[PDB]
Amino acid sequence: GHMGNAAAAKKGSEQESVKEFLAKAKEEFLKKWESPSQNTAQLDHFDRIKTLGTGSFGRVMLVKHKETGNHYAMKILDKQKVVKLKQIEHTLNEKRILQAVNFPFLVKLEFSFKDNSNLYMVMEYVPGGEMFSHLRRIGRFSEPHARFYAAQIVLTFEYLHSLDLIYRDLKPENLLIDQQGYIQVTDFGFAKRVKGRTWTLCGTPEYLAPEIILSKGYNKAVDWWALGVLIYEMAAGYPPFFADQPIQIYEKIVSGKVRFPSHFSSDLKDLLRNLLQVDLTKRFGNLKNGVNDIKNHKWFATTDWIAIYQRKVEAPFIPKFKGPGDTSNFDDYEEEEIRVSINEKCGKEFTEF
Amino acid sequence: TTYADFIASGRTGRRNAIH
Ligand SMILES: N#Cc1c(N)ccc(/C=C2/CCCNC2)c1Cl
Repeated sequence: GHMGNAAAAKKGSEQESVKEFLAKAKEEFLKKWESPSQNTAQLDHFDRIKTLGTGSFGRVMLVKHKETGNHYAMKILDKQKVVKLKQIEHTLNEKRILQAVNFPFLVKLEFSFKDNSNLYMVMEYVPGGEMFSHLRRIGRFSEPHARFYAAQIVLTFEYLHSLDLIYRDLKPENLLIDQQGYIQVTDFGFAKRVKGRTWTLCGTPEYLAPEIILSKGYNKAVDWWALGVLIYEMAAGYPPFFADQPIQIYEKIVSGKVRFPSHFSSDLKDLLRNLLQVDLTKRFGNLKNGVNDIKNHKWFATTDWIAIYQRKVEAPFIPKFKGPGDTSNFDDYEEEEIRVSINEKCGKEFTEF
Repeated sequence: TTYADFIASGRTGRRNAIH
């Protein structure tokens, strides 16, 4: 067989220890899921420094906590715009998830509050900027470099799926690099607590699994498809399915005929053919052995999963950081006022926030 | 090449979600 006695016993023990960890993690999540925290600060506790990102709902700003000097990333959502865009439930769910989860690669929610106009989520500041930036800067990641990041995503999805959370928003734009070179996941607006199937069309074209595009329902295995897309893009520098227009991307995905750069290792191509598998009875992560088909794949043979979890592995890239509050790893965005109306807006829609 | 086709697609910058 592939393992002798000692190796088999060690692997078996490791796998059973994961089950034991996850059972405790779920118990802890469910306590916080049922009793969320709220209203833990106010706007005038913070100085606004710089906008780190903007989107249709709001923006994310680097802020400094006046009393302590600590820097944070504050997401500001305009209540009226959230209602207009039909994102009330996504917004409330994102906050509920962030305050209940706990994992080293999931961003921590430090404070939250609201006022007449806006909702505020004060999160850790992750100073290394987006994986997207770093990937496009150097073109492609060598396989060990890609594998270091991929391993963190595998562990994060193992954790989330144990909580019955499907993630659905993976892409390099949505992954941040911390001062130690490890990945932080921040966005939970598309996440859903799902014990079986779900149907929503959501995500980014290049990262959509075939069964999201198609009308059929789907399950947490869409996240393992998306991991395949991420690993491919990290190691190639471009994603496996692209075209000028989304409808043409979708056609390629549902064919699922994937071609690889000539520099990909055979181990990498085998892993990716098993993640980018259109047939759900064959896709790694969706079989009887679950996540262990991925974690025990040859491409991951050098990965020490516990050491990654303990953040004891030296990272391949350490961002440059010139001092507290440095934003040199982020793009520049237009700076707009933070207006707070004299009148309360959309109060009843956002009571739970 | 595939990479040149990627550049020609115009989808080399940050990609938006469908909604
Ligand atoms: N640091 C930090 C940090 C954060 N804790 C949460 C969110 C963001 C910014 C975006 C905007 C683009 C889509 N992903 C979320 C940032 Cl920069």
